[PDB]
Amino acid sequence: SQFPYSSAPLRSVKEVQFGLLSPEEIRAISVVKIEYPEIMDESRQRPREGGLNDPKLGSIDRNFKCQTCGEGMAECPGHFGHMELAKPVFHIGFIPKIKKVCECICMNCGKLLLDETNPTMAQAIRIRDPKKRFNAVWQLCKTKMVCEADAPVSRGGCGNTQPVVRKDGMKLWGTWKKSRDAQPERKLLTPGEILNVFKHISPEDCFRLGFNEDYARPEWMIITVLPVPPPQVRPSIAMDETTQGQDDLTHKLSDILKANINVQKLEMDGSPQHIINEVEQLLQFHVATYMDNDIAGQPQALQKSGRPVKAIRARLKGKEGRLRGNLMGKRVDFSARTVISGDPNLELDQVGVPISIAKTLSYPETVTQYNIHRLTEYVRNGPNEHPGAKYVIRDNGDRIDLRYHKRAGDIVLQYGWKVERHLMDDDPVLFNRQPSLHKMSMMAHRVKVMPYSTFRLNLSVTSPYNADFDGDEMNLHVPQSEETRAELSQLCAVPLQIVSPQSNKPVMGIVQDTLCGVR
Amino acid sequence: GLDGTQVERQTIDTIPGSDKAFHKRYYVDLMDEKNSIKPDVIEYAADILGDVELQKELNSEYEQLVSDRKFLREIVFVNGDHNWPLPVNLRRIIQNAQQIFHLDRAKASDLTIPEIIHGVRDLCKKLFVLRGENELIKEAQQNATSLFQCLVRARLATRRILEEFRLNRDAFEWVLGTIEAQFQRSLVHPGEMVGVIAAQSIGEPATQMNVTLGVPRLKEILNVAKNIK
Amino acid sequence: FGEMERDCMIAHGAAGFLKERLMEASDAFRVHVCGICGLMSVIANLKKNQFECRSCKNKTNIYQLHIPYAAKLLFQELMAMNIAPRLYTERSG
Amino acid sequence: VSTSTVGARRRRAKQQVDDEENATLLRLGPEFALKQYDHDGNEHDLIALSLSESRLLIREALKARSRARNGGVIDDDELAKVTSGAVANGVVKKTLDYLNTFARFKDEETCTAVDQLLHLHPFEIAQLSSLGCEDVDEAITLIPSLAAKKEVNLQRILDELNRLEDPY
Amino acid sequence: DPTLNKTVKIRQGGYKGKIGIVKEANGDRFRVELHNPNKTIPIPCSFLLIESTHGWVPYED
Amino acid sequence: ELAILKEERTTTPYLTKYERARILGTRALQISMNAPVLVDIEGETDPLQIAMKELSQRKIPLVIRRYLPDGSYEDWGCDELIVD
Amino acid sequence: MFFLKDLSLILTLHPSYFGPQMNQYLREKLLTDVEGTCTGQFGYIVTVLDGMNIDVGKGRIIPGSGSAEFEVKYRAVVWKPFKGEVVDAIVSNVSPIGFFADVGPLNVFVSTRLIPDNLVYNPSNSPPAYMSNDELITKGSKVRLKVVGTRTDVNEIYAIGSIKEDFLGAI
Amino acid sequence: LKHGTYEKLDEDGLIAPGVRVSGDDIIIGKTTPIPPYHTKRDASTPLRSTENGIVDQVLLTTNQEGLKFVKVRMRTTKVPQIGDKFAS
Amino acid sequence: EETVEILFEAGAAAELDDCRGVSENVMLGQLAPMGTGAFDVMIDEKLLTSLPADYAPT
RNA sequence: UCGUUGUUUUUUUCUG
Ligand SMILES: [Mg+2]
Ligand SMILES: [Zn+2]
Ligand SMILES: [Zn+2]
Ligand SMILES: [Zn+2]
Repeated sequence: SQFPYSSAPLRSVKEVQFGLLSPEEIRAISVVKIEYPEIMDESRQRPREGGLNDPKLGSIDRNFKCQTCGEGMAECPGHFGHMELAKPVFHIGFIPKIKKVCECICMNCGKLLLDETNPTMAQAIRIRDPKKRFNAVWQLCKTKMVCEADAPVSRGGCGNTQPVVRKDGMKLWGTWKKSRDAQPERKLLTPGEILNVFKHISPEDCFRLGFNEDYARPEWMIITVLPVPPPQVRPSIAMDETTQGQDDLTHKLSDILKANINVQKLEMDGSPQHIINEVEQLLQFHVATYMDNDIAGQPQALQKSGRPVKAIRARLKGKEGRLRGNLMGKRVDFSARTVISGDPNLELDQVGVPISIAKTLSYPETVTQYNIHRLTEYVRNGPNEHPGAKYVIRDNGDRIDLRYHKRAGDIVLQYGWKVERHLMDDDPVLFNRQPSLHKMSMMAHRVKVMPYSTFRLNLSVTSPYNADFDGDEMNLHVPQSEETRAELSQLCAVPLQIVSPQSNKPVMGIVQDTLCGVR
Repeated sequence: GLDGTQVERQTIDTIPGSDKAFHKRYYVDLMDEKNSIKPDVIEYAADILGDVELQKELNSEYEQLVSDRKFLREIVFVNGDHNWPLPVNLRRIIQNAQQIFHLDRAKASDLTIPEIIHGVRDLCKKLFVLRGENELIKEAQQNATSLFQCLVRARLATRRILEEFRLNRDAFEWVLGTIEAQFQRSLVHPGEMVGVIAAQSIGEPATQMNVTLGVPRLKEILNVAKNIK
Repeated sequence: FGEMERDCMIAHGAAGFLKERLMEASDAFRVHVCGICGLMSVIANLKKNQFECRSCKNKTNIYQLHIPYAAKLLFQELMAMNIAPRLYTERSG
Repeated sequence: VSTSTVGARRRRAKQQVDDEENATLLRLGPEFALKQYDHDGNEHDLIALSLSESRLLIREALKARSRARNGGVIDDDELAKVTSGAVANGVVKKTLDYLNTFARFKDEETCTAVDQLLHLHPFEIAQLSSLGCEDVDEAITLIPSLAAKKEVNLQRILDELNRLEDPY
Repeated sequence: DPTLNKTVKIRQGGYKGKIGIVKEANGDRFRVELHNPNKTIPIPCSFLLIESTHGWVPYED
Repeated sequence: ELAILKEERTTTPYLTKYERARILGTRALQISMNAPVLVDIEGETDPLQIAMKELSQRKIPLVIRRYLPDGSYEDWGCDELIVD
Repeated sequence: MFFLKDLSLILTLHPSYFGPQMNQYLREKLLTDVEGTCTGQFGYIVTVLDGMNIDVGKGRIIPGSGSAEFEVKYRAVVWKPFKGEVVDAIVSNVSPIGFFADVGPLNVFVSTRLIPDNLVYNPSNSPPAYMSNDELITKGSKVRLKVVGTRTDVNEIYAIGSIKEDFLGAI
Repeated sequence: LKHGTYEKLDEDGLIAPGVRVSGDDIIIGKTTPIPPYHTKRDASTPLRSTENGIVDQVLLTTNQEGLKFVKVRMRTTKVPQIGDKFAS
Repeated sequence: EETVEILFEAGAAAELDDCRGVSENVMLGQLAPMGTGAFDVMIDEKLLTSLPADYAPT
């Protein structure tokens, strides 16, 4: 409802397909090329196009509408931008997998070290699971020390003894034992070299290795074009009002851009194979850090403050991360927290709500013939008087703030409209105590507005909450629809939780003074 | 298929007790009147005596009870414990029946034995848990309610009904109806996220707490430690 | 609305309440997707009522979704992470 | 907004040239495949109808709908006014006039005769039914999809279509 | 209403003879905070004594 | 194909609590936003009370579609489900 | 050449329209809103088959909105050109850059470079028309042209006719 | 500018002691010049929306750097009531 | 656990998630297949035909 | 003249 209309049909997701991003697709979806490292045009507003703050990416300020989609803060989801890397670089997360893939295939012919002739692999291919099949294939291929030139009818092999490779941090060392004994001429497997190797792999080995032609194509495990997230993903913090600081991602992206430009400038002049090496390793380092900043056995990139950087992996992991910080759990609206107090004169499922909270929280209500008069009375009562309403919502979603509407007498409700009345008697409202060990730790009560500023409970229902009136606090979550009210009333009503499925016994009972009195 | 909030600790009558006691309590006799149903409590006492079809029906019932006793005492509860959670109180249902119809006094019942046996047996075949006609479905249905049916037979025995309870016809019929309804009300509901419920019910007690026992033992079990302490 | 609260709500099986309590009373959002690539790159201009997935050159197979804004954000890192989670409103098996 | 009957069709790594609609080379797109499936999944063959039989079906359906609307109680315009909407009315009148002014068969009996004559890929046969030519030479010259098929039988079918040609 | 943010007293009601200052004046009902406790109260426009150049003036500004 | 014919419907005939809650919520929502009322009302203004009153009479035009684990499904009319 | 196909539409009924003959209400709404709509995948939606026995199935209730979502499947016949297909045409008007030709619902443009040379524009002839050897083109006159460019504009396709090839012009 | 009201502010940008205040009441008016008229932006210090009291004593002086340095001390009385906490 | 590791493995293997779990639909803010969301509600017309004649939709 | 926005980052001592 609150969303503006769209002609596109609305549906619900059903399947999420993973996979890597092909460079050509990256280019296709990007709307601009990011080349200039300095974010700001001339320190006089209108940041420079071609830089990290390109307005086509998406507007982040209210008064500017996105040059690409034409929407404001409401809808503009941020529009990617690509960036071309001069030199192919490893993708940090896929180093061990790339190592295993290289082991399983040839260095020159670029095919599996073995054919289907071997019965072990002949069976291994049949395994439907890509991951287990890959595990078996690696077990059966890492043994072969040499890529044979002849079928174990030439197999098309290279004949070169397949090198033994041992990972070293950000770099890969391949060890060859050349023809009885020779000097081991190991060397650093360059990302571009392996990329060119992978480009020649046929679909047969691809699928045999558990990969996919359309979605997971192995050479895509090496970075060539780095997409650039819009400003939304990396918004500009405001240390104090006017002065806005650069999010760590902004610094990291600008640094990678500078380094990439720098590599592009070595080839045109004296590049004595040692400036090239260190500089490209530096570029690899910033790329890896911007992708993850917790690599074992290596020092950690830092800001000039000395604090370690905020890599995306760090963002996602941890309790504070997205999954456990804003996806499963999230701070919600229409709640309240306060102190509790016993009150023997409340029925079991009732609950005392301080009047101020009742006046503050609100539950939308639709306008009908059965309530038109009552709702109109509420509206006349104003938001500062209880009972009374706070907002009126039109059929099209237009809101009315009754605080600033001096002309409330000039309002006549229309059927189908929605009124956010105060939290009135008999309403069903959830009620929780943290921690919520077991499902009895949170039930739905019936509201009964009372003065003073504490929630009130029937002394019996503490038992399930394991709560005492010595300063404990409990939360109150209000529904915001009619169905939700139905579920709360029918599934989470306190009376329906009297018997606990844990031990098929009653959970609440007579406690404290009532018990010692009845005895 | 029983929801965790619809069971109670009841005693299965047939499990404990000596062979002599079981015989004396459940076994009917028509040839020896010293071991036959008391006449006053039944209006048709004279009719029953010296009959055979009644005798064969009641021998079948007693055989079913003996089979139940042997089955439970050998297979299910070897130690002999006879108190186990099960759905539907029977004591409470019976005493509700008694109060409702004022079954006090020594009024002779008007309830024929074949009525009793046929009603009980029919009830045993109506406690639906799975509704399907597949051979496998029927076998599973029979397997599921086996213990509960054993209990029902242990309770609604002819001697017990006609002496200790003295139900009339209406009371017995209402009891059967109530048993059916209560059982059908005591099943798990499709969609119940029983997994989370089990998780919470198992975790919560641990919070309230030469071999090692307690939290360390539970932690060892959960991780499947190969070499426990 | 911590995790354990989510689990408690599941326990009672109050699905719709959990759904709205994590969308409507919190960071709701709407987006558009291309039904071919299954990405979120559709160029939508509502007042121009025009849409396009440039990579697919598509202008008719377009769907919109209602998802938590944090979900959109996570997907945006993941694309920025060189991983493409494609969303399809249909099952293929 | 308007739905289809074919599902999936996600992105594919290996593309094809067989997309842009072509009658000569028979690239009809994925929406007119060789053997399609209907709403309920019953195997249904592709259907293409000549101008005359399309006119017959359109006219009969439109008049049936007009009768149903009118509750118990024929020309293109009066068969075009049944439709509602200015744009819908215009398009239906124009297409009905096209059917009238190019349908090679008009009445029920002539259409029945030609259909029985006609009743291998359905497209060529349907286009042959819709396309009338004086001789085999012209039929092949205007239709490049049947120049070489090792089974001609165009001359007799063309002569039949000619003999059923109504006087003008 | 340009008559906001001016000290106003009350003449009839339960808070008779108390000082205060107008806060919101949407119309026909003035919400004037009370100086003695930490609370605000509403009161119609007819039950207010307005501070002015001379003494206290009823609602005739 | 996916639907199961009325004669072999095997699921429990009763009405599960979850079905009860969903039906009540849906009906109340519908009524509360200008929908027809299939039964008379005497003095009750709340849509949800109206919903339970309607259910108690077995007068609800809703068909529950139960999805079996495989994917096949059967459908029950709210008029034919035994409500406790 | 026309196609007969099975087509379906998605309907979202407000609950205020909950009554016995909602089926017929949806049927007539579909009839009203289906015709005259053109798409690049199917084309000119002109007619509907079985306008009285549409099988709407069973509607699905949308949660969170309460509206009834209907998968209205049906059968309809519609038309759309394809390049490499030859069908006669009817001219409608005349312009310097190519005489407009209305092939039924659509209109045909002709390039200035895909027209016979012996045929020239003569506004003096009354009514205006083009002349040639034993060939005369006028509104409502059967003219053969080939359409090989199909650039659908989502709302109305753009077709171009050429009369510069053999056995092309007016029969 | 802040949604509250500035009326209790003096002409010198401060609020005098002995006056009453409340939530969303701007007790200090500070304006920052906008980097290039209408080149000024607020830097006020509104009172916490959930606190009320009586301005008690305003302290005005110069910081280490000679810039004007202010401090405002509001006071109020807390009446014991329901919900409070006590302990022997 | 080990979120980024799982995501990397899935991306490498192009794993497909059917969105028939609980946590999935929770993330995507969809009615989970459970509790009140373990079925679907279809509006019938066979029974609604029984409405009196003046109940016909406009 | 509706409209009308207010930081992050850590660390700390606390509450149940
Ligand atoms: Mg406590
Ligand atoms: Zn934008
Ligand atoms: Zn090789
Ligand atoms: Zn796309």
